[PDB]
Amino acid sequence: AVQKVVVHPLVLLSVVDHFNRIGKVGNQKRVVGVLLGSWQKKVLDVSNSFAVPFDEDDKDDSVWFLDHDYLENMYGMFKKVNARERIVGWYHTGPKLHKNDIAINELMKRYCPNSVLVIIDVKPKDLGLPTEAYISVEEVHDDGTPTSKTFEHVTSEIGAEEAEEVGVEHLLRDIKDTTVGTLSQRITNQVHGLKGLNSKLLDIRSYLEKVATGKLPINHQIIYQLQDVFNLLPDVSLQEFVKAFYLKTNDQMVVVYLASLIRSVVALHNLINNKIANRDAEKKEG
Amino acid sequence: GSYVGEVVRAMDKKKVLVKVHPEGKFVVDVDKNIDINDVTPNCRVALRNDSYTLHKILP
Amino acid sequence: VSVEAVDPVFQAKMLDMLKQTGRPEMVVGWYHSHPGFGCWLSGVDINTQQSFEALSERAVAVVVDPIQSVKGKVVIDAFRLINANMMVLGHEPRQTTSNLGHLNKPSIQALIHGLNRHYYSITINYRKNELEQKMLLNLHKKSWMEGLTLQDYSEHCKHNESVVKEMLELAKNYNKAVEEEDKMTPEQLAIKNVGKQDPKRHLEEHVDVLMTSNIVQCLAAMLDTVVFK
Amino acid sequence: EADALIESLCRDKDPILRRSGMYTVAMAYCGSGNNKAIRRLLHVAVSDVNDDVRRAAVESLGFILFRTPEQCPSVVSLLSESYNPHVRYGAAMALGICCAGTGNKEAINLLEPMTNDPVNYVRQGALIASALIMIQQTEITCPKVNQFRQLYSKVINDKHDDVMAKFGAILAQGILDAGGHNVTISL
Amino acid sequence: RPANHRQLTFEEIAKSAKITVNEVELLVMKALSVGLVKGSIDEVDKRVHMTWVQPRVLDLQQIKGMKDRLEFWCTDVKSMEMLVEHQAHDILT
Amino acid sequence: MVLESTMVCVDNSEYMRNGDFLPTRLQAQQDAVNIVCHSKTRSNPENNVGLITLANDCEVLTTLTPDTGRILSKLHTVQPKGKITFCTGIRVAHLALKHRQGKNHKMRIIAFVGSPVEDNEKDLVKLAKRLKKEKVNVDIINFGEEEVNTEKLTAFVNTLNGKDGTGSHLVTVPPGPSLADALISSPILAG
Repeated sequence: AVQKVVVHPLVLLSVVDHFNRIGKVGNQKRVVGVLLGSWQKKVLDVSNSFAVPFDEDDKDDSVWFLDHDYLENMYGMFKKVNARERIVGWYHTGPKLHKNDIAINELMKRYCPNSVLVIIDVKPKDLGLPTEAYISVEEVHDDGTPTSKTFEHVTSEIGAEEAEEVGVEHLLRDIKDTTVGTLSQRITNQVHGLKGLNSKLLDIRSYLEKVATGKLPINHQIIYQLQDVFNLLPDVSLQEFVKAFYLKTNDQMVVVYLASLIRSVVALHNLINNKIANRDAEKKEG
Repeated sequence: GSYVGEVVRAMDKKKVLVKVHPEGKFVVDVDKNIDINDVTPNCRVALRNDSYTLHKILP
Repeated sequence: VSVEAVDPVFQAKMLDMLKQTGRPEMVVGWYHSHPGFGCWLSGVDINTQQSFEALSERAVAVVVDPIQSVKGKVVIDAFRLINANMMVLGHEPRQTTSNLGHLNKPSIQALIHGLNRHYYSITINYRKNELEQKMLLNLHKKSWMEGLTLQDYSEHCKHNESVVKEMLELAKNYNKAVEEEDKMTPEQLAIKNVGKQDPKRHLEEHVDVLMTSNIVQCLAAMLDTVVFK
Repeated sequence: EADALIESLCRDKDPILRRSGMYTVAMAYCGSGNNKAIRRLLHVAVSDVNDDVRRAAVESLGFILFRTPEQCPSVVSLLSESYNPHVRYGAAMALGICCAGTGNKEAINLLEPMTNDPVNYVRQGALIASALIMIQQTEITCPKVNQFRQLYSKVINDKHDDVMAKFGAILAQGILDAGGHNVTISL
Repeated sequence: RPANHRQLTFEEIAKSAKITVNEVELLVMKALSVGLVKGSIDEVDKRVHMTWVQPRVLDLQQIKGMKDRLEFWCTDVKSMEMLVEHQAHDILT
Repeated sequence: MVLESTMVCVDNSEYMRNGDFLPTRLQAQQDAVNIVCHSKTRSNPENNVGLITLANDCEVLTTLTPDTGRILSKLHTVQPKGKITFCTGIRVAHLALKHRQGKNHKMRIIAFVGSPVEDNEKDLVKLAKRLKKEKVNVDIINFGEEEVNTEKLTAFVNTLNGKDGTGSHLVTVPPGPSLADALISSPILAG
């Protein structure tokens, strides 16, 4: 139904506010904020949000505390100031999906429409994207297991509208822009193998742990498509792709003649001015 | 940007009446680094659009 | 904007709903927008300011105006009310006059000193902690990076073979299209050599053309890594 | 001793304490016993985005390099007209302290661009740096009339100059007047 | 066979199926007619080249070979990342 | 006056429409909620009342507020499903007391029990120790019976009840065509 979402950095900055207004208690749970956004277009667009006092129990996961009156009052006053945005979904800032989150989700599946869930991180030490849109849908399973609410990842992008760019860019003065050429290309080309390395190494090690030490339907079926597509690249023999390397290598030779020739043209004013300025300022110096 | 002043008459109180684009005719002292007597009347000048200080004489 | 616009039971109602959440903070000021006609404050503004400063002695007033503010700079200023009985003495007895060199950045030649009497301003600095810094930083770098990040690499590596070859030929067309101009230049340099009349430089553009041309070289090794493993 | 302390506190998130590593690393390292700290003082001077450590930078460089008057202004020469006004102003502090009590004209001949700029910072600390060198100096040795008269023209130019610039102007004028020429300073 | 001459021939198929070579074209046409396989063989002299099919059941030898080529791919990508990055960070950063 | 919060836990099983007792005594205890909430309103109108059931998936029907006018509405659409859940019925109110606005409002939770308790005595002593720990005034109101009313519920109360001077009271109602209303108005908890 929905292919992608758009989450503005304002709400994650309000998750910085989630970690601001704590007051140092010793709890630091997955504090839930009431996500607001635009379900109106087929794409989901988050503008802003707020948060609600939410408590679980230490031992019991299934005890969870929300408010309808706080939702209708904060959403009521927010709709009074801006009715162009409505309720859409929610989020917890914990790294882990609890068992209770189907029931916590179910309250906003009832009163709000089909609500989206966002897992983000309490400490932004993850190099990966912190935000993951998990659609709250029940899907029919091939094994015959009974149908339950299933959180499939909807792909996400983090974009800012107009002024959030200006304010963020004014606050940083540290980030550099697009800046094609040597640096912004070559830095992605520096850390890029580390970026698939920590992804893959972060996945296949504990994945391999859940191979031998795991049960309880880990989606054993998607391992077959998984390993299948992984064996759709069986270390290509390159024999047809040799001429492709002649092609990129011949384009490389074009970059050779352009670099050599054009830099050699830049040598002109250099190797004129080096003589004609120095010897004339010298010969009229005395 | 800034406007285009045209002085038609210089006033002796160092408050030069300058003919401006319609709804203009804004009498003002121009900037202190430029003298008044150099600004010849019936000639076009360079004037700021709010502060009404002269930049230079124009042909 | 008015003192009548301030609904006090709605104000204190939302305030108390913030109090039952994690916000036990008093109001520190009231702000608004003044689009188009400049950031200064009208008589309604100065009078409801005069009423709302009876409780808080500081009573900060801020005007955001992105309407004529460009997307390059987000210049905003917080404004102040002087006391009318301070007109006999010197105006602002503010110590530590270092930052006022930064406070002469509002130097528009009508509004600031055109309206600065009875009506002054205050400096603005920020704060950013490391969670905002690295969360917003990796948030913004990730806002310029990809998901698994290896995704759009081979795309442009192979648009070097599909699309950028056209931009390489057009690049050679702007190059050669300048070379027909630099064909005529050594006669000029073979005549005058004194003074420079052309604002066109012909060099740094072609350096940039080479920098865009080196994407082929930088992504060829990327193709070598993908072909490797 | 404090090398791991100050290098540890140099990676601080706090810009104030990042300045304080430099202010601290001055008095441990005075006497130019360290060609090490100049690397990271200049490296934080150019590299950092916040100008607090950047105008706070080169004063420790003067505090270590006070032994030689000659070697300082040649390597603050680019910093005389820097990118921002703040490295210009801290450079005016550095030429203020490295050349204080001396007669080196290599700071003095650089003041004539320093005395005229749209920024009141470099105009103020231009007069502050000008105040620290001309003390205990006779005219018959060295041609100082230019900086005498530009030092004198500000208290008549106080009508059309900045309010903080004139503060460092007449405040700089007391430095020649200090003690009725009898007392001075020495590093 | 995961790699190392993925290409095969009709003699193992017909030896698996005790069928003649007249019917193996009908057999691979039926196999493509189901749609579990996408493999199209560009041979003139008779060959059986294959593409995608779904494993769908289990294989512990492909669990272990999965760990083998998977870990191998991981240490190769790590090896090239360290390899480029060691001199690369020191000259570019 | 009396500054305290009131929490009620209501039965939604089908055991509340049984034709032996009152004709859907769900309505009768709903009117008991009406007379105790209006009586607390007459004593101290700023007392806040929250509303929740004892089902498997308990739902805060109304957040704690002194406005009982819409609580009158939320007492309807009762959804008569499920049987009982005891433990998270306790935990869903006693820890939800910490979200309250007035922190000077003392802790009082009652419960309307119309089903036999599914929890063993081992959980009864963990929860009775749990509530005697955090020191909440807990009045246990037990409607209907299949077995005897209080056998382990007695020692559940006595181990739940500390503070012998003016502590909590236990409500045990016998069978009777008389109402639940004036019969639970007989202790000091209504007053």
